[PDB]
Amino acid sequence: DIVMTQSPSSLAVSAGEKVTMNCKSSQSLLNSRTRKNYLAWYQQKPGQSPKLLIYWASTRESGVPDRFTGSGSGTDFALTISSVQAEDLAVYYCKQSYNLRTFGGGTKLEIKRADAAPTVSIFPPSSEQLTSGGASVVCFLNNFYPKDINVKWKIDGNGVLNSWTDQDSKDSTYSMTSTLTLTKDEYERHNSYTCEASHKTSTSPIVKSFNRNEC
Amino acid sequence: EVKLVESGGGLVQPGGSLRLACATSGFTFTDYYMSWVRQPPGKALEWLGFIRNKAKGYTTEYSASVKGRFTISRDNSQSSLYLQMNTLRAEDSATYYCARDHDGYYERFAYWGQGTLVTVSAAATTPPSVYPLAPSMVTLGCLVKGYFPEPVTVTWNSGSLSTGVHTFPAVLSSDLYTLTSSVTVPSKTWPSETVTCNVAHPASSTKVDKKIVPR
Repeated sequence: DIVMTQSPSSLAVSAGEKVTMNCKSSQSLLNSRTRKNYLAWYQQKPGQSPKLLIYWASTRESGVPDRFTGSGSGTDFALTISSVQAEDLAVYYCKQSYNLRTFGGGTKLEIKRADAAPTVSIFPPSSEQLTSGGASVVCFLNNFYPKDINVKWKIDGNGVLNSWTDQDSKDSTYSMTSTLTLTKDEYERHNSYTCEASHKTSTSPIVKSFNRNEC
Repeated sequence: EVKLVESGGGLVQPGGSLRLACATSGFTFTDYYMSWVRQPPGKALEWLGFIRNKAKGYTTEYSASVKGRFTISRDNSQSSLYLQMNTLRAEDSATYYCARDHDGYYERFAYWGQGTLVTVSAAATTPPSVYPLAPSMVTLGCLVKGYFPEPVTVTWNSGSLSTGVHTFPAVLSSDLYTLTSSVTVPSKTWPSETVTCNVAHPASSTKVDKKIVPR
C-alpha cells in the first residue's frame, strides 16, 4: 500500500525556462542494503508508452538529455529540467519499486508559446455520406494557440462534435475540429454554411464558408 | 532485440471476463519479473501486479485495487505472460501494458509493450463509415463516423504521409465514436498525385481506403 503523490498536477512554461516537480512517498524508498532509492521517473508523451529517464532517484538512463535531473532521498523526490525544450511536452510520472510498485498521479508539462493564429478549412458533406441519409460539415482549426477557442455554426446567416488535438511536439500548437452533423434532407434545404471561429487573436471570427447551391 | 506485444484486448460486456496476452522474445524470459500496468484514456498509470522470476518461484503480487479479481500467469515455454481479468467494469476500460521487470535494483531493465485497448461496455460493435473531405497549399481530410469501440487508426498513403497530419481524438456520442484526420500538403502535389487516407478498425475486421478527389 505504498502511496505516491505528485505536485503540482500541471506545469506550463515557455521554452528555455527551468522547472521542478515533486513526488512524495508514504514511506521510505531507500534500500538499506544497496544504499539506493528505488524511485524512478518516467516520461510519457501522448501516443507513446511510458519511457524511463532516471532510476535510483539519481542516475540518468542512456540517451536521456542532461537537462533532466532526478534527486532526493527517503520520501521526498524531485525532477528538474534545467531548460525545457519543445520536445519536453509530456506527463511525468514517478514510481516506487521498493515494495511492489506504485505510480504517482503524474505531472503534466505544457508549453507556453508565441500567441499564434489558427488556420480554417471548411468541408461540405461528401457524396458517399449524403447517399447514406446523413450529412456532416467539417471545420479544421489548425496550428493555433492557446486552446481558448469557440466555433459558431451559421446556416443561412446542436449536433456538434468538437475535439482538440494534443499539443504539437515542435511548434507547440493546437488544432480543433467542429463536425456539425446533419440530416441530408435538412442540409438540402439551406444555402450558406459558415463556421465562425472566435479566438483571442481577434475580435472578429475567422471567415471560411460555402454555398450549398454552388457545389 | 527485446520485443513485447500485448493482445487479446477489445470490447467486453460489463461483468465479463477477459484474458490478455503478452508475447516476448529477445531475452531470457524466465530471468525477469513481468508486470501489468493500465491507463484509462487521458488518466494516470496504475500498476496492477506482477509475477516474479524463476529464482523467486514465479510468485505473484497484486495492487490492492485488483487483488482477488485479476490473476497473473506466465507460460515459460511460450515465453508468454497473461492477465486474467474478471467482473469487468466501465472503470476497467483502459490501455493495458505488460513491461519487463525485476528486483528494484535493476529498474533500468524495464521494457514496455505499446499496450492494447480494453473497452468495457454493453454497446454493440460497429464498423466505421469513411468519407472523403475535398476542398498554393491545400488541406484534405477524412471523416470516420459511427463506429464502436475504439480504436481506429488513420494513415495517409499507408504511412508515407506523416507531415501536416492532424488526427483528432475520437469522440463518443450515443454509444458511437467519431474522429477525423486532416492532412495539409502543397498545391503541386494534389490533385496531381493521389492522397489516400487508410482507415483500420480491427474490432470490426475493417480496412477502408478512401481516395480524395476534387469537385
